[PDB]
Amino acid sequence: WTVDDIVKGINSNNLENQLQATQAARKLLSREKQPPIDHIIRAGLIPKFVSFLGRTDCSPIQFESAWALTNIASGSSEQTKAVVDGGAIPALISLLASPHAHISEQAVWALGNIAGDGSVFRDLVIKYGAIDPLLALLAVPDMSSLAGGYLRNLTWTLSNLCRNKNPAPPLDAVEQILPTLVRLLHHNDLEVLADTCWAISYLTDGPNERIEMVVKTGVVPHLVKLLGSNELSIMTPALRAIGNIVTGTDEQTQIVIDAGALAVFPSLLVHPKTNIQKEATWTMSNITAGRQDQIQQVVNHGLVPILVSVLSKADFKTQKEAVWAVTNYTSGGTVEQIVYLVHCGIIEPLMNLLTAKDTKIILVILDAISNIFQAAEKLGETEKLSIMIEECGGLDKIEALQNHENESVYKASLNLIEKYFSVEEEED
Amino acid sequence: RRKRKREWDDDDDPPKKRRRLD
Repeated sequence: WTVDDIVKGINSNNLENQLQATQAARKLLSREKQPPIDHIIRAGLIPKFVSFLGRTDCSPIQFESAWALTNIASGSSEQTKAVVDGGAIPALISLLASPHAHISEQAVWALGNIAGDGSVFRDLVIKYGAIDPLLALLAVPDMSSLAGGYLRNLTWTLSNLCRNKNPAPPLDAVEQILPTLVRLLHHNDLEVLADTCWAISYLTDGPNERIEMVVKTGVVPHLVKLLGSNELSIMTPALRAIGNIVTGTDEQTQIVIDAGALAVFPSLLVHPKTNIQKEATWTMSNITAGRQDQIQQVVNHGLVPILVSVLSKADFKTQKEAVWAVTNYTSGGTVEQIVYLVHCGIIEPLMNLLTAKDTKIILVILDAISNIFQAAEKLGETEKLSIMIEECGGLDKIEALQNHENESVYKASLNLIEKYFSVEEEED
Repeated sequence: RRKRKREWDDDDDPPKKRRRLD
């Protein structure tokens, strides 16, 4: 069939011809790689599919139209917008209540695509009342394999309803959705768990108010349990959610720590996947930016030597996150905690990173060195620390920084050199 | 010092749209 034949059949008074034409259009959209989406939109068929969605007298044409609209809305933002401007959203929301499960689930998938296009269409799908019918579909006892696949479809759509920012999802909708996400987190299906963790991670990515919404439900312990998963598809979103949560207040970070997340981070800080490593090191840096009891928990879990290893031998992005972890540690830590950090061998890797080309990183490293020196002063071992820094080659790097183009670097390194490395002894 | 919020990226952020094929 051609688009011309489809157009001729769809404007026919015979329902069977309309159905065959809709089947041909759906087959173009579902079976052809690089489908003719733009030609189909230019043919003006979107209003026709939206109209067929309401033909309860013929469920097949409903199914075919919902499928065609799904594949149209699965492309660019303008194609999804063509779907939205044709009036597809309310028709699909109403089709959610179709007695035939496959039709309702095709409507779920279509709405998921539309909402995944962006925050505007997401808020539109929410505004036309999709959440209640979707949750009604998600309250049914799913005990079959077909029910499992439909649950995957529904969870994916829900996660797209939790996604994107500027604006963030309306708070009323997020609170309407959260209980279902908490329930879904207790399923055994890996895809359902992954999609649910992704929804959680979306909801936690923002100001501390959204983190508080997620945390009050009580999911953090189960999020940590999933963080300990051997499935990367489940661990990755769970780690993103935990990381977002520890960017918040001290009490939210403490919720995460009491859930036992740190006990998983050894494995995460040496993970083969460099993205997982960088994410875990960033999370650790936000944890070491916390209270002294939280730094003490980082110490109790034996994570400091691991962080030294990462700072020493990891890729530069993970080394940058490790630099932030170290500087936050030495900014908020006790003298004993900073001494412990020194005994684990932080000086040489931290200092070797002063050859990096990132000026901000160099300033952060110099700030960490100053914190370490101030702890030493409190102990009266500033001289021993000076000798340590000199013997690992650190004095060379600080002196070289006194010739840096950036004046902040120059002033910082000069301050350190004038304060601890410009000593004069006149002994009798 | 400071908590550092997440920076915009898509390391493995899920797919936004899916096409149904047969």
